Amino acid sequence: AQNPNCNIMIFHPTKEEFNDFDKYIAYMESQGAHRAGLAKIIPPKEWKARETYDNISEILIATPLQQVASGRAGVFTQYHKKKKAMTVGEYRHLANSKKYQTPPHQNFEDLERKYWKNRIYNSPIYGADISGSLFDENTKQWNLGHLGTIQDLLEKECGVVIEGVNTPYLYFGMWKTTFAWHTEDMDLYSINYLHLGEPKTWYVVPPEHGQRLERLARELFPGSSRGCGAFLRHKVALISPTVLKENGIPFNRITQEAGEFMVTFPYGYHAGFNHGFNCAEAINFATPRWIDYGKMASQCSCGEARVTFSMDAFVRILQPERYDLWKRGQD
Ligand SMILES: O=C(O)CNC(=O)C(=O)O
Ligand SMILES: [Mg+2]
Ligand code: NI
Ligand SMILES: [Zn+2]
Repeated sequence: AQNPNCNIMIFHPTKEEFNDFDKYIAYMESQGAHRAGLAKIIPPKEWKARETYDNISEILIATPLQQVASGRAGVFTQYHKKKKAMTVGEYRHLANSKKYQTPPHQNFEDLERKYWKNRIYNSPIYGADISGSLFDENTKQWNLGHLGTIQDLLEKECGVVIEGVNTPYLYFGMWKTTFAWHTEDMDLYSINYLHLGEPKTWYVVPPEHGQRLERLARELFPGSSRGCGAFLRHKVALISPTVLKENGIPFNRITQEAGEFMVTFPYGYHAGFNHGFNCAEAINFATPRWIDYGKMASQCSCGEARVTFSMDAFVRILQPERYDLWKRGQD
């Protein structure tokens, strides 16, 4: 069995190997990359996402989100307070202000220490989940707006045509902006490109051990667990690496830098934080190997998770017994 310790793997495809996206994901899996839940892909030196980032300041962040924490430094939840609209140029100036900017630090490990010590005492503002793309239309390789759609994959594998669309999302971050522990909708893959700015640190639990994270989460967030049998779908709970280690939960960590891709694999729980002002683009995708994960994915039906239009068909076709309850939670 390849990668039996479930380490995060880093790949350096050549320009020739960068042509065929599906083939390269399958290659990474042949080497055991999925066992980690997360892989890094460094693009060939010949490749670029677009020519420059000099003309992005007028993008609008319609609903910036202030991420307010509750709990203790290593075990906390966050809620999202809506703020007034602002442009990316305005948000960049805010991220660089004395109130929000990255503190002085020695290296990524010192900044990680400072994150976990101090995150709860601040409320950073995240420009998340903005439909759109920063890839040039002429970029033909690993262009996250030109991937094969999940609806087409389900049709190819299973024979059933379904409604829905699959487009990318932009994320504008600042110091301490946080992504809570989660797997993707329907335990899909995700791919994330860091277009510009400061790094993003990731934590991930191997898919084979995801239920160990779920059991810890139920212990640590006992009111939330009574409320919903899949409350990590709410995307609000944080648990630090120190707490994971104290509780014996297998995990790994890695820092993504500008110009690098990350892929999350089906049922790979992940969480993390941004180092300073940055912009990322991400999208969900599927392969043949996903179908069995989609059929077994948990679902939130309490009403909290609320998701896109396109998840309806995935539940309806892959999980017909669960459909009626899940749809009630959507309505
Ligand atoms: O970058 C973020 O805030 C969160 N991203 C992801 O969870 C992802 O790409 O799967
Ligand atoms: Mg602009
Ligand atoms: Ni994700
Ligand atoms: Zn729920």
